[PDB]
Amino acid sequence: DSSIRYLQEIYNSNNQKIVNLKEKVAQLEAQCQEPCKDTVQIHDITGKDCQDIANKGAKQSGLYFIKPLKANQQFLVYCEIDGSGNGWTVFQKRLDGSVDFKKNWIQYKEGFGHLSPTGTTEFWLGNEKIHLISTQSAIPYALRVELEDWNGRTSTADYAMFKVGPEADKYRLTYAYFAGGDAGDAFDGFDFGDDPSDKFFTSHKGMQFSTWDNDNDKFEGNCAEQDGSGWWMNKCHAGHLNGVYYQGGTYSKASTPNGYDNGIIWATWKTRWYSMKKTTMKIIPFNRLTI
Amino acid sequence: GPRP
Amino acid sequence: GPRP
Amino acid sequence: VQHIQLLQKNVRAQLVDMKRLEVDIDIKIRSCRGSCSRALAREVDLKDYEDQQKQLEQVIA
Amino acid sequence: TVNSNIPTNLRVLRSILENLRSKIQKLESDVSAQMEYCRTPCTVSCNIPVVSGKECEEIIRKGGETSEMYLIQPDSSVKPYRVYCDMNTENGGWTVIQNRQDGSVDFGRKWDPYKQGFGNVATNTDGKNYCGLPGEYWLGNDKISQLTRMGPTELLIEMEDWKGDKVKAHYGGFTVQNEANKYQISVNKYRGTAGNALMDGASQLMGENRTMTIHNGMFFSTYDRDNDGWLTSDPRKQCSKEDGGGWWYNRCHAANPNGRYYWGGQYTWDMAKHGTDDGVVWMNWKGSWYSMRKMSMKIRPFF
Ligand SMILES: *[C@@H]1O[C@H](CO[C@@H]2O[C@@H](C)[C@@H](O)[C@@H](O)[C@@H]2O)[C@@H](O[C@@H]2O[C@H](CO)[C@@H](O)[C@H](O)[C@H]2NC(C)=O)[C@H](O)[C@H]1NC(C)=O
Ligand SMILES: [Ca+2]
Ligand SMILES: [Ca+2]
Repeated sequence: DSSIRYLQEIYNSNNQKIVNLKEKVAQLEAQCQEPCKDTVQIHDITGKDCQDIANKGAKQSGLYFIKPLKANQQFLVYCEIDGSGNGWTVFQKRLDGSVDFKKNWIQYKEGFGHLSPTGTTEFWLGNEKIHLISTQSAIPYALRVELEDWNGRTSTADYAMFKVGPEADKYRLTYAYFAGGDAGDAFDGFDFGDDPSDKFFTSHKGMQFSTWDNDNDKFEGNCAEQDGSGWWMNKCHAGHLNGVYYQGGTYSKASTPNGYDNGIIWATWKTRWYSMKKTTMKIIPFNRLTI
Repeated sequence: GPRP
Repeated sequence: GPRP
Repeated sequence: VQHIQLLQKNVRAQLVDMKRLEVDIDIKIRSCRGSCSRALAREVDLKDYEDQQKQLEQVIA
Repeated sequence: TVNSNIPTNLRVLRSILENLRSKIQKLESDVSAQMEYCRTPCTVSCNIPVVSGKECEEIIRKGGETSEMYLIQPDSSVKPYRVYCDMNTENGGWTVIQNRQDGSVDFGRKWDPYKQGFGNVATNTDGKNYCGLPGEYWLGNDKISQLTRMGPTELLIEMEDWKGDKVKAHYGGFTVQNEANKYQISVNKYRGTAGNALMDGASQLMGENRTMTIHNGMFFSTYDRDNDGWLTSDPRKQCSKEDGGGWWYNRCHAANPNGRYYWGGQYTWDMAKHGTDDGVVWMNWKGSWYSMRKMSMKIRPFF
């Protein structure tokens, strides 16, 4: 009458199944040691700028470390390589209006926003960084302003001998001449029609950088505070690439808190009351657009 | 833009 | 914890 | 005959091992959430192990 | 014998024995499922912010005032790495070196993973291109030392139970030595509500028992490297084993932030793998047998 000992057979079947289960649990532990795979990767190649990196052997556009001559320590940038050997150094980008561009002097000096390998994030590199890249010895830099509206059209604006001054000069925007492009020369000023002095007071050529906490414009009040941005303000602007992102494009005076256009504008291409969908500011050594 |  |  | 007193000692060794294994597996799964695609959603049953252990306390006494 | 009654003890014996088999099958199905989910790993897209500095403190002075992942470079000689920054808690500028919130990362690893750094720095906030939420990670014993020998550095240990109560453990001076000195910890100037577990030890212990739970002046110990203040001959009788993982152990701990993550909070000796009080433990607040839901360690310059 052995109804028992049969329970020992299942007990031996259980113990054996518990022993091998612990071995399978130990196998599971080994696969759960890795962290989450980050898509964002920094490339190993470094140099003076994105062009110097492109000369070293870099092919794809992504995130790179650069170190200018007079810079204290290296910093991250987004480089654009088109396959022709050209390496653009992007310092400003606008896409969706996710990043707020109403920032102070220190935030515009050091930089704000985010840097993506795909180039789909909004950022301002920082006035201190742009100055160190642009004012490298001998060869000057060429500024390219890429603009895109909500219809799908694209326009470019080129500027020769692009230079940003030091912090002591309040980061002054200086260039030799307007190289060309279908976007037009908005840094020269625009005749809006409101006053015969519009062309003179909307020019950005030889103008100091201005934020809400640091006023350096040719206006009695504060251009950077009224428009809510950091820009080389005059009285006040014709091109306003760091402005408020208006969804759709067309915005009226009623949408503005002050009563003065503050959207991403470029008077030479579109009207005063039109905000751009995409904006890109990138620089390259001027010898690259030669031969 | 411009200021009056 | 403590190991006496 | 006999050979039952060893079995109640045997299941006592398993219930203290399985309850320990239940928590061990629970801790070793939620650890693949920051490693693998997804973690297996599960709820811990400690009451059933404790009530079955209290059930054997009436057996021994 | 006339009334040789009970096979009820055998019927109950069979009922529990068959109940265990169903649970063995249950656990077999749970482990086998995760073996398939682990063919493909989790993915994050943490886009690096433009603003950089030497630590989460230099960033907030430069203008980084949002709590997210930041890329820091303490020194030009050392490679830049990712770290989570607390910009909201107590003026901000806190460099997160340890984080516990869920159970997504194993903290029972070797000497090498603790030396280099394991876990997830930050996870993505939904609908955003940047990683604003922190993850479970140990920064790395090599990264932390430096981050304490660059100048006067303060330590903030924050923890939360499983019902919402918050307490803090703040230390004015915090320095960890290099690998040559087995990452020896030094803490001073205590302030907080959680209880002094590092300098004083456990509150519910008297005499030598409290003294052997002191963390101040102890070496770092992982389950492959015995460096604790526990003199023994048995290989199993170690503090890193039978407990969480890598921590400045003595005999053995009053605080174990790098412990096993127990769900719910309440756990007992029979639930523990070796019988000892492993897990996220801070004895000066809840005792030995309670695991914390949240546990974070963060550092900042003391100017
Ligand atoms: C240090 O603790 C030991 C062990 O006691 C254990 O831990 C305590 C904190 C408490 O949780 C107890 O329930 C645990 O048993 C003490 O060892 C004592 O040893 C004596 C003589 O061998 C014996 O009577 C008891 O087993 C122990 N407990 C006593 C006396 O309360 C020891 O006393 C503690 N050390 C000091 C300095 O108090
Ligand atoms: Ca003025
Ligand atoms: Ca030892």
